[PDB]
Amino acid sequence: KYTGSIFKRSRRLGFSLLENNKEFSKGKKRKTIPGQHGNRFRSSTMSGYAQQLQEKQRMQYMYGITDKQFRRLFRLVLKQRGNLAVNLFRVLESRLDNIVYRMGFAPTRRSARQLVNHGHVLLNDRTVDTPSIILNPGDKVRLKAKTIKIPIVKAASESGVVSPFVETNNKTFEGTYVRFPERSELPAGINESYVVEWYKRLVK
Amino acid sequence: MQRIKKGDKVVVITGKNKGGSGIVLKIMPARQQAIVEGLNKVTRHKKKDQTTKRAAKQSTGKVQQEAPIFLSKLALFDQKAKQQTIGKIKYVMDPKTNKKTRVFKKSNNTL
Amino acid sequence: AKKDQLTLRGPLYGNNRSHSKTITRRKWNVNLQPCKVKTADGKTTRILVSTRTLRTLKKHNRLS
Amino acid sequence: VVNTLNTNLEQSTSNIKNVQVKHLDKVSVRDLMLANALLVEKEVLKALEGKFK
RNA sequence: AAAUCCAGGUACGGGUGAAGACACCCGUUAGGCGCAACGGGACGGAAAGACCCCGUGAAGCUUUACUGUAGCUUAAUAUUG
RNA sequence: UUGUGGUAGACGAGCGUUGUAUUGGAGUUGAAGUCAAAGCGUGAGCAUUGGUGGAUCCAAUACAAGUGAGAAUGCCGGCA
RNA sequence: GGGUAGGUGGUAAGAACCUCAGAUCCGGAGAUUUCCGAAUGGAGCAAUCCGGUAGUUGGAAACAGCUAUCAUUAAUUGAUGAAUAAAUAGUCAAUUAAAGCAAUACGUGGUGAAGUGAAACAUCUCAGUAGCCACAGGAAAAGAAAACGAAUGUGAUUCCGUGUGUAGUGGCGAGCGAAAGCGGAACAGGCCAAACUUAUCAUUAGAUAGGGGUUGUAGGGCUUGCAAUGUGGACUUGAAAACGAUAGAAGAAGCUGUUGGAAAGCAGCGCGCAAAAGGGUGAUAGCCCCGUAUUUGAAAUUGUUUUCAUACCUAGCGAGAUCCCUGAGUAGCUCGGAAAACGUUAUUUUGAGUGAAUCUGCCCAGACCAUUGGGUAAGCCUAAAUACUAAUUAGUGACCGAUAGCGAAACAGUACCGUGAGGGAAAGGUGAAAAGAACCCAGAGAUGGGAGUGAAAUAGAUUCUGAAACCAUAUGCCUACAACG
Ligand SMILES: [Mg+2]
Ligand SMILES: [Mg+2]
Ligand SMILES: [Mg+2]
Ligand SMILES: [Mg+2]
Ligand SMILES: [Mg+2]
Ligand SMILES: [Mg+2]
Ligand SMILES: [Mg+2]
Ligand SMILES: [Mg+2]
Ligand SMILES: [Mg+2]
Ligand SMILES: [Mg+2]
Ligand SMILES: [Mg+2]
Ligand SMILES: [Mg+2]
Ligand SMILES: [Mg+2]
Ligand SMILES: [Mg+2]
Ligand SMILES: [Mg+2]
Ligand SMILES: [Mg+2]
Ligand SMILES: [Mg+2]
Ligand SMILES: [Mg+2]
Ligand SMILES: [Mg+2]
Ligand SMILES: [Mg+2]
Ligand SMILES: [Mg+2]
Ligand SMILES: [Mg+2]
Ligand SMILES: [Mg+2]
Ligand SMILES: [Mg+2]
Ligand SMILES: [Mg+2]
Ligand SMILES: [Mg+2]
Ligand SMILES: [Mg+2]
Ligand SMILES: [Mg+2]
Ligand SMILES: [Mg+2]
Ligand SMILES: [Mg+2]
Ligand SMILES: [Mg+2]
Repeated sequence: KYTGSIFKRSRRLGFSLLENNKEFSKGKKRKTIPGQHGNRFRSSTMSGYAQQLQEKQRMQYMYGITDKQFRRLFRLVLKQRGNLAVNLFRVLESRLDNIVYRMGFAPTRRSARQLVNHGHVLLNDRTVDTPSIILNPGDKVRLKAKTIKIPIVKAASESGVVSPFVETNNKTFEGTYVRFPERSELPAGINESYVVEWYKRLVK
Repeated sequence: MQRIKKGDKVVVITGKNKGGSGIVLKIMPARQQAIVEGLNKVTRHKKKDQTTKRAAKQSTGKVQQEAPIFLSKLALFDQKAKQQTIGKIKYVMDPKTNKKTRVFKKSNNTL
Repeated sequence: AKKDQLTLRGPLYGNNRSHSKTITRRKWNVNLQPCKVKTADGKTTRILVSTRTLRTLKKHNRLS
Repeated sequence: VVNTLNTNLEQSTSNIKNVQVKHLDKVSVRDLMLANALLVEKEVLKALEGKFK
């Protein structure tokens, strides 16, 4: 609104109040801010629950999930018959892109999800574009032919590597399974069940 | 490609002229018309105008010319076939010259 | 304008309430009082400032 | 009236403005009673019995 | 062209009537249609009467009507030893 | 058997227009529109024929309304 | 790049050309881009006038061509430099940004009425609305507890439903009306100052540039050890891949007869469909044409996502010392106002005045005190859910169909009105195809009557259908002694 001349006022005091609030010294912190936030965890003393909370983050991250979707899946499985500690494991492992990554035609789980969303993926009684449909234990997932028309081929090899609860034949692009993953195939990265009781408190 | 070109033999499949054979002299793509010689002969009442060196005479009586015809009413005429018939055409691409060529679907005749 | 040069705090507009709560708009003005200071080699330059900044100036040793 | 959304049946009956195919969770009163004729799958009827309660 | 115009084929006397009638009652008079005139009437035309009253209508103006306020003046306080 | 004058008003039963949903039907051998006539109804209203006209329209049951013009010194257009 | 055999924009015929060495046309990327206009060399009555400087070409010079540059403000830097020795003010030069506009729409802030209601009116309402102004952004604002609040309680902000028209607030009148809790959409918490320490400033630093730190079941610094080499971001550069956007390619199936001016209608016999959406074709076409379903394709530009690597950030649990740091004209208080539902009051804010303390600390739990409990003010940044559509693509409508729908279906903000701001219309349809009536007659001609084209000319340019009021003609009846809603 005039010749404010920030030099004139800033130097005018050299400490005061406004200069120090504003002090051009103000650095960038353009990486400190982001990274530390990122994601944290640890266990504490006063609430105990710290262990449970951290495990949820790991579990949710292992599959690339937003917390809201997880609450829906827990609500679904919660009501049924009884001690369902065998059901929700099948539900959490029934993701199509999870099966596609565990099927072995993608280098990483998120890449498989991207593929699924990009329309690589052919199902049985249906087809698939959304990478979140909950699949049934005994279902087939025939891979497209256009994907093989784009030979990056490197994938097929991973497929054979596999893990015992999935049966897939390389090159021929076909897959199914039975005897749903036991806890051995769900390694000690996240193997606990008191986060489960926690979700009954947070989710009715 | 185009169904009708300038030059190919054509007939009329609807209207007063049925089996009306002629040669297409010119094609208007925008108005979907086609001038075919010998068909749709109209005789404009020719006035007399004298305002130019050529208009000093401009001898015009009962000149009968050609009226344009909708391209839908036209149908390609077969010539290679022993029994000429009216049919539809394809747009096959032969790898011999990589050029698009029209071929009938009730026979195997090119163009 | 009627404003301080050190800070940017200016007038405060409000109501002039009287008996019977009759409303009339009024203006509170800041205490612009001349003041001389020593900055950049002690260069004195008269600056119209609010009494609050003057008290702030007095305690901060600048005013000497 | 179909419970498993067969694709071959949906590939057909789509250029026919007359006939149509629907799931149990998609039919309504008007779609059912406009039919004048309908072909029901055996497991759809059993699923109906479950739904009817 | 114009204002006007509910449809009209549009007399007078006495009476009647929303209380002063071309149209109602009782009588009298009068062939159909123009033209030039003058204004009696059609409570003639133009202007939802300016006068009067009503509206818990408007606006302008006045004052020791009410409530406030610009301005003027006095004191405390800060700049102010 | 007792009834049926009627303003303000209360109540009940219907007509008509356009469109939508289901059925059926007519139409260049002539639909809508539009004019005329010596028809049918208790009322809104509804037909028949002929002329003009040249492409949509009708019947039933429901549904939704910018749904019914005589007046506002009402608006617009035309003509006295 | 795609794509062909036509093209030279509409009222538009003709004349003259271009085009198969691939035209016109569509898409991507570029080139040129007069003057006014933020207008910015100076002015000025907008599309005009008058220049300076440095080059270069003609002239013998004035001069005239051809180029580039010349506004102001702010920041940085350098040079020069007054009153007055120094030093500044000032002056000059260079570099970097700012100007303005629009999306009749959303955001923030400042300012801010009145008509009206209360059946008058002043408190109040209207309403923090209209308007004025400033600043943006693609959203903005808000935001991580000195909090809610009464409990073995929740644990940033934002938005929706309920709580409810409840508690309350109101000349207790008209009226106004939450905050908790609960159910949902989305979810994210970070970073400085001070301690302590390093280096440098006539080191009077009280300043500059680094390491250390970011708190509440207090945190950090001081000294001393164990365990760590990771996980994750609101993150930089690259490489690769995938999904698209900006032109496109292919894309099935019918004949006969009848009315008819014309068949696609009607009837007979057929055919195709992942195509029976639609448009045109002389009537009403699944199979005439263009298309549609479906399968495909990008030289160039661009969007989203993923993978790999790569900068930049990011890390636990102990012991002792009892020492230091934790945001002051600040929080409070007084005098006038305001924000919250509250008409000023516990909480928030401020115009004037005054003014604290430092974890045995400070604030809060609707005056206030004590106990209990909760939380760490006076520093900063923060995606998502949220608000809107001038525009681009596709599409829809028990929406309108020339007095309707935008004022504007036509060349409408035009004609026109006003000095100006401003106000502001009406007007669409020949025929399938102009085949737009050659020729003859009357007339000066327009025009009319024939002829001709056409299914129709009473479809003729006055051009779909053509209602009434209104004006004329005529068959038949009545009417010139007659008082007439
Ligand atoms: Mg007021
Ligand atoms: Mg007149
Ligand atoms: Mg009397
Ligand atoms: Mg009388
Ligand atoms: Mg009078
Ligand atoms: Mg009056
Ligand atoms: Mg009054
Ligand atoms: Mg005084
Ligand atoms: Mg009655
Ligand atoms: Mg109807
Ligand atoms: Mg008729
Ligand atoms: Mg109406
Ligand atoms: Mg080319
Ligand atoms: Mg008022
Ligand atoms: Mg009032
Ligand atoms: Mg923001
Ligand atoms: Mg094609
Ligand atoms: Mg085809
Ligand atoms: Mg068709
Ligand atoms: Mg307090
Ligand atoms: Mg308030
Ligand atoms: Mg404490
Ligand atoms: Mg603190
Ligand atoms: Mg209009
Ligand atoms: Mg009109
Ligand atoms: Mg004629
Ligand atoms: Mg007409
Ligand atoms: Mg007589
Ligand atoms: Mg007589
Ligand atoms: Mg009489
Ligand atoms: Mg009589």
